[PDB]
Amino acid sequence: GIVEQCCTSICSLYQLENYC
Amino acid sequence: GIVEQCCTSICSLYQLENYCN
Amino acid sequence: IVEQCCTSICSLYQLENYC
Amino acid sequence: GIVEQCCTSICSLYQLENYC
Amino acid sequence: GIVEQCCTSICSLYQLENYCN
Amino acid sequence: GIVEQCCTSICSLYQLENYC
Amino acid sequence: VNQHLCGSHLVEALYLVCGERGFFYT
Amino acid sequence: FVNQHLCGSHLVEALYLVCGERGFFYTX
Amino acid sequence: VNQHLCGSHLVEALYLVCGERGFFYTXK
Amino acid sequence: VNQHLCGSHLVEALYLVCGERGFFYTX
Amino acid sequence: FVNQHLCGSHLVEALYLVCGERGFFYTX
Amino acid sequence: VNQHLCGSHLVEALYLVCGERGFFYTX
Ligand SMILES: [Cl-]
Ligand SMILES: [Cl-]
Ligand SMILES: [Zn+2]
Ligand SMILES: [Zn+2]
Repeated sequence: GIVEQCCTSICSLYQLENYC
Repeated sequence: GIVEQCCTSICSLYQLENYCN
Repeated sequence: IVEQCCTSICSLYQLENYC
Repeated sequence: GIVEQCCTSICSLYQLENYC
Repeated sequence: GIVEQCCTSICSLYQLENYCN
Repeated sequence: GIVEQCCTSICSLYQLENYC
Repeated sequence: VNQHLCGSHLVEALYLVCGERGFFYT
Repeated sequence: FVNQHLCGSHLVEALYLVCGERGFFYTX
Repeated sequence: VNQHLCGSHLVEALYLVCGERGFFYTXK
Repeated sequence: VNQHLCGSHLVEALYLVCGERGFFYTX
Repeated sequence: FVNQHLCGSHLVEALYLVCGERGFFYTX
Repeated sequence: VNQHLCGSHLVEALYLVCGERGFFYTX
């Protein structure tokens, strides 16, 4: 879902941290 | 300097955030 | 390589042609 | 092990495929 | 202005040199 | 060549331009 | 193929942010 | 080592290309 | 966003071109 | 400009895949 | 050092991600 | 392994500098 969430709108550091 | 501190030991994002602005 | 791989995703075998 | 194997000696694409 | 100038059309090395210091 | 020259000492853009 | 390119930047970002925790990509 | 950290960055880029649809896991 | 991606390449480019002079970057 | 960015990734990919054989790149 | 030059390349990418809207300055 | 990493940055640099002329690379 990261591709769906972060390749359509700029994701922040906190948002990206969900995929850690 | 950033090169002196972060190219000798791994700097984190928080450490690096100091060199912003 | 630009024409083939920048319009559609090229595979490893496809890219190897430009080696 | 990937760091130990591929950062001490050059790993190939085939070698790297093992960690997929 | 670099994003506006170089992300809409390809900037050359000389164009990029304007943002050095 | 380029690996010997630019991986042992920092090459400039002009230095690198020779390998084009 | 823009998504494929975006993915490359995504993994680079995850690598920095996640640190010791590591991360997953699929 | 800082060198291990830099290498890891290239490793993850490589895995992204090689693994394709299968995806991958990474932990330092 | 495509602009965020472009910025990443621009900053890499500035780093090489500017050399010893260094450079500044701000996404405005 | 999108082509220019793709080219950057393309050249990186060729570097890994081609290995010892090396590779060529032209626009 | 050549290693310093390579590390710097990763550093500016990291600053680009971390600093976001604030932007940044880099000088070797 | 450091040579392998430098090569990655080298080809990226060549890609930017050489432009339309293109280039050849073989480790
Ligand atoms: Cl991109
Ligand atoms: Cl490196
Ligand atoms: Zn990119
Ligand atoms: Zn590197």
